[PDB]
Amino acid sequence: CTMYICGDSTECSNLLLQYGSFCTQLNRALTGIAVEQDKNTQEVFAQVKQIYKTPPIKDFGGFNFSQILPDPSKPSKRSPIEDLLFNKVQKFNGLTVLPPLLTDEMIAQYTSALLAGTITSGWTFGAGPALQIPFPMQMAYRFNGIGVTQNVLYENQKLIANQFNSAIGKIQDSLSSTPSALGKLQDVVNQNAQALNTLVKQLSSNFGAISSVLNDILSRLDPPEAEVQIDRLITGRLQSLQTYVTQQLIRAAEIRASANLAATKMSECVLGQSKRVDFCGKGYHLMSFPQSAPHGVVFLHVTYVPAQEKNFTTAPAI
Amino acid sequence: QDSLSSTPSALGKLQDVVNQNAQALNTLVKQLSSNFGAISSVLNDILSRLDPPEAEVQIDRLITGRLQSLQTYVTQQLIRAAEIRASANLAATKMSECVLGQSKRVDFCGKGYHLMSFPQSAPHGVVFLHVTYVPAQEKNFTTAPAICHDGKAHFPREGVFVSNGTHWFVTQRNFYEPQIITTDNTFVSGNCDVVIGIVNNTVYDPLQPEL
Amino acid sequence: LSETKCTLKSFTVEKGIYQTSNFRVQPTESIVRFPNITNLCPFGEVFNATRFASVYAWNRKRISNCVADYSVLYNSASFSTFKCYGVSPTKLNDLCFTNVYADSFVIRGDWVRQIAPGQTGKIADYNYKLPDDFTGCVIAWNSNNLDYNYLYRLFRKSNLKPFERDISTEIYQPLQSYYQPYRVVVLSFEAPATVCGPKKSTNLVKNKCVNFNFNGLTGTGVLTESNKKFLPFQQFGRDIADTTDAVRDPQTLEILDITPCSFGGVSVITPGTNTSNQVAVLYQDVNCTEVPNVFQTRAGCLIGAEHVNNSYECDIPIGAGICASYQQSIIAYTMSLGAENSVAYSNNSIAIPTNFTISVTTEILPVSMTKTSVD
Ligand SMILES: *[C@@H]1O[C@H](CO)[C@@H](O[C@@H]2O[C@H](CO)[C@@H](O)[C@H](O)[C@H]2NC(C)=O)[C@H](O)[C@H]1NC(C)=O
Ligand SMILES: *[C@@H]1O[C@H](CO)[C@@H](O[C@@H]2O[C@H](CO)[C@@H](O)[C@H](O)[C@H]2NC(C)=O)[C@H](O)[C@H]1NC(C)=O
Ligand SMILES: *[C@@H]1O[C@H](CO)[C@@H](O)[C@H](O)[C@H]1NC(C)=O
Ligand SMILES: *[C@@H]1O[C@H](CO)[C@@H](O)[C@H](O)[C@H]1NC(C)=O
Ligand SMILES: *[C@@H]1O[C@H](CO)[C@@H](O)[C@H](O)[C@H]1NC(C)=O
Ligand SMILES: *[C@@H]1O[C@H](CO)[C@@H](O)[C@H](O)[C@H]1NC(C)=O
Ligand SMILES: *[C@@H]1O[C@H](CO)[C@@H](O)[C@H](O)[C@H]1NC(C)=O
Ligand SMILES: *[C@@H]1O[C@H](CO)[C@@H](O)[C@H](O)[C@H]1NC(C)=O
Ligand SMILES: *[C@@H]1O[C@H](CO)[C@@H](O)[C@H](O)[C@H]1NC(C)=O
Ligand SMILES: *[C@@H]1O[C@H](CO)[C@@H](O)[C@H](O)[C@H]1NC(C)=O
Ligand SMILES: *[C@@H]1O[C@H](CO)[C@@H](O)[C@H](O)[C@H]1NC(C)=O
Ligand SMILES: *[C@@H]1O[C@H](CO)[C@@H](O)[C@H](O)[C@H]1NC(C)=O
Repeated sequence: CTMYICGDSTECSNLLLQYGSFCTQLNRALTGIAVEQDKNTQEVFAQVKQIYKTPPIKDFGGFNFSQILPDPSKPSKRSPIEDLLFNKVQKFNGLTVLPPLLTDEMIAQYTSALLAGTITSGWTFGAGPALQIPFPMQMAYRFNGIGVTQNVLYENQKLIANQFNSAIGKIQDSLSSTPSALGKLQDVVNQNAQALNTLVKQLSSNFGAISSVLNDILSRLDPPEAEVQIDRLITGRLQSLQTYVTQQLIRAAEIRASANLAATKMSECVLGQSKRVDFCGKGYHLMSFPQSAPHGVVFLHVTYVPAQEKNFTTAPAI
Repeated sequence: QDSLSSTPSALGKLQDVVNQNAQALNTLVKQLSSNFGAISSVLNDILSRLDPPEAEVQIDRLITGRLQSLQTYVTQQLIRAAEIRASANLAATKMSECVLGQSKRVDFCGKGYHLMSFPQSAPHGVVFLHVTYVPAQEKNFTTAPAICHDGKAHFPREGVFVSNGTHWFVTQRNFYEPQIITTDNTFVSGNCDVVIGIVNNTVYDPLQPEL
Repeated sequence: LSETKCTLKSFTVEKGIYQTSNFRVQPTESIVRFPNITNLCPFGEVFNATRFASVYAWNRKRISNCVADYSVLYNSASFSTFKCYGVSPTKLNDLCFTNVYADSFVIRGDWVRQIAPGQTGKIADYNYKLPDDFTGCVIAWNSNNLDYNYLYRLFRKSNLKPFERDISTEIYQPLQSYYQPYRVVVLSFEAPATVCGPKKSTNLVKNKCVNFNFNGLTGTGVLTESNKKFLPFQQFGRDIADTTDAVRDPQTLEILDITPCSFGGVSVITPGTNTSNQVAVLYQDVNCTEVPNVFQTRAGCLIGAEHVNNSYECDIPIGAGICASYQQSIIAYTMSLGAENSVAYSNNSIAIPTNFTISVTTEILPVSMTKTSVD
């Protein structure tokens, strides 16, 4: 606050003190937002007690997860899909940026653990200890969970695995063809960048003063006159900063709500099978897989959709 | 009870609300000590010295500063109130779904499988005690998707087929309780040629031993 | 630690990281650079003139390509009025101007008050007007011990614009003869500087934090050679905050980039004061070679904490995967995300619980807030 308004001017700083604690309040409000942002990330991704690893041999009965699992031949251990998502998405005026507590690699590691968990132990790891189960048997349980008998899975296992594998391949191709797909994440980035540029540009406004520059005021006027011109700049700059902080608090609340929803989906779509309609996508939910993204999370929802219906005559009883 | 009595930070979520509002009020009061460019922060000291044409100028500065300080306070309370409202709505949802029923939502009513919950009153808030079932002491078993018997594929009605190394049993999924595989706990669908990983065993029909 | 205690208005400090101050590099010296100009400005040609013009037809002298020393007039004891607007009469020698204009005329003592910005009256409106946004100094003196028929405009269809000189003599449907005589000179202060006050130059210093004055432009920062392709007429560049980020040296015509001196937030890492009074200090986004157990992180330079290879659960967060804790002394480490677990996955292997436990856990939610009311 002090630097934004007064720079390194002593005369301005002493006048700024006449306004009490406004700078303390503004610095505090922004600090609170910064802390929340790490809390939001932790609530969404750090939901696993242990860091689970996949087996050396990826035998899941025909189900291919290579596009969602980490690619071992890459500096970032990111999956092919995560790598795509990441590629696609002031300082001298007192405006700085603090780093996240959890780095991109650390977030990718949490995601990897969640994927290893759901692939090898289904939903058991989200409730208690991870209990291994053959992947095709896990899928059979998920079919029972949507009102379809388990023999439907086993008698069509090659077909189901092939449709699954095809659908995943189409996610990567779909994202690579649609620049607007990540607009939800880009909008957050653009809104905050715009807010900071607006805040900096306000330093060019004189607010009724002879000049927008404190050094030009001080090099020309004596204190009884200089203070008048400075007072106008303090009022204008303090108002501009207060506007910025208020907007960040409102925007932060929206982000918090999104993070809470993302955390809920992680628990109910990834660590279990949901019965909530359209909570984990259209169709009957089978399972979900998280992917890390810049400032956010992407969920791949796997659902069962009925097809090729036929007309039959019915009756309530025989 | 022993856990709460040993951990002062346990109620930090409720204490934080109390501390934030207390801080906001103290900040608002302290602003009354600021002159905002005026000769004095005290209106009575301005009025006892200056005549109206001069006194009003000094008062104008104090009004502007004090009104701005109060507007800042109210704006912050509206934003904070919205956060509290969201928490209260979540608490109300948990009361309905965790206390007045049994939830199937993962981690909505705590870790593990939800059995039931009990509310407790707290200062400016609610505390929920969530009672859950947590699986323990798991054992390694050999499994199969189906049993092959007399040319037919048998699947479990409710459980999973397991082997202890010499014999096949059917058991419920969340608690080991092996039972003899019979026609009353399996169903038949198709032949033994389609299912991958089907094994050969005997499915007992509880009729012929008496008939 | 004392700084943290004062910041928090308490004699005790809880475990955590607090921002208490700001790091800033101070300047070592002052670099002053002015154009090399040798001759003095012809102010005397206006002030010690034999004859001054009538107020209706005031004269204008342009002052250019010179050194303007205004202390000779300020301290000169002769004037009755020496009033500056927008500038201070004792700081004029530290200023540079695009141009200086010296306007001169004869008035009666009762009009002296009209030679000012924001005025009305027969002189202010029909003979000699200054703008409300006036920058310059009005200098006047009693000249009745020196000195004829001087004229002023009495009638006109409309008022004059600032610095307008109407010397026509059309009939009004205009001039009248002029209680002591006063002589008035108005110095109006108006790109590369053309007129500068006496201010000596110093040697140019680069790659250091310095104060500076380049042809009247002041600020604090580090000067380096610029690679900016300035056009032959450009003297300085500007940023989005309208600050100067490059200047043309007025003597060598070298373009210099201006980078503000290093600064950043300062935060104190501390265990509660109930356990220890030891602290570690983080200089946010500051390089450890600029700051003067020194650990350079992405968050900033962390001094006082011992870096270790052992990864622990995070206690006091620093940022970018780094946390600190008290273990005694303060240490820094990369935080653990938890223990690893390899699940014994196989196409025919299942794990089934043979027992269970009943667990009770606690969840705490805020419901309400204090109902305050402010009159
Ligand atoms: C799992 O799927 C990947 C594709 O997502 C398979 O890798 C591709 O294999 C084809 C040949 O059939 C190559 O032309 C592609 O260039 C490969 N792509 C990549 C990214 O490697 C992989 O072989 C499949 N694994 C199994 C066991 O079926
Ligand atoms: C159910 O739908 C699937 C998907 O369309 C059918 O499988 C396709 O059958 C055609 C014709 O033989 C093949 O050319 C495709 O390659 C198959 N797709 C896949 C993914 O294998 C399946 O035959 C349909 N089953 C019934 C009973 O209609
Ligand atoms: C059922 O019959 C109606 C005609 O009454 C027809 O429009 C509809 O498409 C048929 N549905 C199916 C699944 O064949
Ligand atoms: C199952 O066997 C694996 C070895 O392949 C072992 O690591 C694991 O702990 C065993 N699990 C149980 C529940 O005994
Ligand atoms: C499997 O269970 C049967 C029946 O209780 C028992 O007779 C047999 O010895 C057990 N086999 C093994 C390997 O424990
Ligand atoms: C399991 O893997 C083994 C190879 O280790 C293979 O021989 C066996 O047929 C597979 N069983 C199933 C059900 O896939
Ligand atoms: C089951 O027994 C039949 C003979 O009746 C044999 O052809 C088949 O391969 C056996 N299957 C298994 C899994 O042992
Ligand atoms: C004019 O001459 C007088 C008398 O010598 C001197 O005091 C004054 O400084 C001169 N003023 C100017 C503008 O040269
Ligand atoms: C003026 O200064 C410049 C830059 O230092 C120098 O190149 C030039 O020779 C100087 N000229 C005079 C007249 O002193
Ligand atoms: C300080 O530490 C001691 C020893 O653990 C503890 O008994 C005491 O309650 C602590 N005091 C405070 C204010 O935390
Ligand atoms: C700090 O400065 C040194 C040069 O002395 C440089 O090599 C190093 O990379 C810099 N580190 C950071 C974090 O800027
Ligand atoms: C940490 O390990 C590195 C090797 O990767 C070693 O050079 C360094 O001295 C070690 N530091 C400590 C405190 O053990």
